[PDB]
Amino acid sequence: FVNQHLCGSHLVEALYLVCGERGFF
Amino acid sequence: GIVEQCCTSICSLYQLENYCN
Repeated sequence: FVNQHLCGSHLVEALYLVCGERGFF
Repeated sequence: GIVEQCCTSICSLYQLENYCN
């Protein structure tokens, strides 16, 4: 986890690592 | 929405889960 802002493109890493395997959007 | 949730504040580990599921 992180406690910062993920201003689109970083989300995608914090998104890859969270929902990567299931995909997201 | 998706890129406001966490760039317009920090957001949480569930709030950041709610992209997939």
